[PDB]
Amino acid sequence: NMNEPRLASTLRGGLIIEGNVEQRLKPLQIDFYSQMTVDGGGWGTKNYIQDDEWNNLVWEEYLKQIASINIVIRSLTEKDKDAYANTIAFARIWRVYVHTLAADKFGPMPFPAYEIVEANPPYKSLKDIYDEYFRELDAAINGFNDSAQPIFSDAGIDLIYKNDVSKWKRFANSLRLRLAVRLTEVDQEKCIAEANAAISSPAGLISDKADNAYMPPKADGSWGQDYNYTMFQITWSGPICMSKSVEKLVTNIGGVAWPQGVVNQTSGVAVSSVHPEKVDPRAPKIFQPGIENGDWKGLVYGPKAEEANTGIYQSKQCAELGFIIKDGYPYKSRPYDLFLSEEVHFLKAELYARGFIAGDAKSEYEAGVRASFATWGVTSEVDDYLTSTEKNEAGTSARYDDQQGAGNTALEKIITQKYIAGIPDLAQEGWNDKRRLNLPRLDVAVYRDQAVYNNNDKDILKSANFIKRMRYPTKESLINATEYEKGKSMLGGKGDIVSTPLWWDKNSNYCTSSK
Repeated sequence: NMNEPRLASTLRGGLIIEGNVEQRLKPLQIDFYSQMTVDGGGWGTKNYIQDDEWNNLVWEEYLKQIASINIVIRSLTEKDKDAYANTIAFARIWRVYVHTLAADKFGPMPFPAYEIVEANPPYKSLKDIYDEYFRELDAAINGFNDSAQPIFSDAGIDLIYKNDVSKWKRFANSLRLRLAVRLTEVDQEKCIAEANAAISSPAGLISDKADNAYMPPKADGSWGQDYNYTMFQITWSGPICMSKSVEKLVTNIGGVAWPQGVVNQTSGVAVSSVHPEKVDPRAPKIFQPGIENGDWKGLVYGPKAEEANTGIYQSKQCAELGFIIKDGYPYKSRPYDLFLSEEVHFLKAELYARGFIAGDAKSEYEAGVRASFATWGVTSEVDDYLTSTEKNEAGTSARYDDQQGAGNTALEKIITQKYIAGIPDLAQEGWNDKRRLNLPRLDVAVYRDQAVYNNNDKDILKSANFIKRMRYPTKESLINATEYEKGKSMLGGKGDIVSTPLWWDKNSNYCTSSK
């Protein structure tokens, strides 16, 4: 009967924004892997060394949230499937979304079914997991009915769309397009067929800022219930830095000169002479100068833990998060970005540029960049940015027609702009595209787990130099051995380690940067 309070807790719960398990999967893992942000601390995950205690908490939390959504779906379908059709349809969408965050990290894993109560849910291949995604998303879009009860009894309960069914259909369809482009390397036939179904759907996609999916934090004074980057960097005085790789991507590109009055809003220290002459207008709005000396430079990624906060690795002397400060105070109430209209444009832009589907790649590329400059309040700069031939330190320019030079291909432009538009909340999609296309260009970590990596191999064009997955919790090999070995067999290769490429990962390299 009381299924609403259970399904309402899976909204923030499934996304994991409680500042505890969140810290151990977002800033201290997938942020390091995508290099979207770099906490200055001496964490071993920066060197791709797994913390099994963290991975177990992350693994248990996602499956706990999926099981909770399954309790609501199973009880409502049995009680009244026709009357609670809009609640069941939404629950099937959120069940898909939450599981993607788990499956894109660990790979083949359990996907507990809602139809029956599984005593020990079996490990499923990423093929079966992804085939279930599209199947569930398609049925859930057709599941909604205006005659049925609203998603929740109160509109305020739905933190994302406030009971707006049409916006949930757009998000579900945008997720179908996102998971379809994930299969460009492993299965072009399914990638194109699922993307065509997503683009042709009458439900539509996230086509404008009004359709964007956000998750607002509580911001009610409760511990770890804010936009938690504010607690890690400001409250705990731990700089979360811009990476050297991102500095190379945002420098010079767009031709727009460095803006005036750039200061660290925590210490009040103005930007030093250490900053580029020209920079992407979004960069100084995402990252503020170093809290100690005002240097605006990227933190070199992945040195040995004992070298953290020493020499060039001083996080207080590198550019840190700046958008987490609003009106002179910590932006604690900032909603988490789930799916923005920018990504939908770059998803279609990639499919059109690669000749997978017929369409105007340039128009989708520019519409994506313009929506991102609107998101970061720099629309007055987007016209000069898009017409500039100035190349970043990867060799990529913003002008779509200027496809000459190393690192300046059409696909490299799309992924560079898709990556910047996703900083930092879309780190999982940043890590997904880095595994799928080896894009954008990122620096190879100074030190990586020597039991897994050859430190002499720092070729940026080798996708195997970048982490492929997070290891399973080691407790799975002890109390769930039969199913753990099945998951290990599905992974193949060297087994349950960080360097094993996932099903959709063919170690494809589309980076053409010379340096």
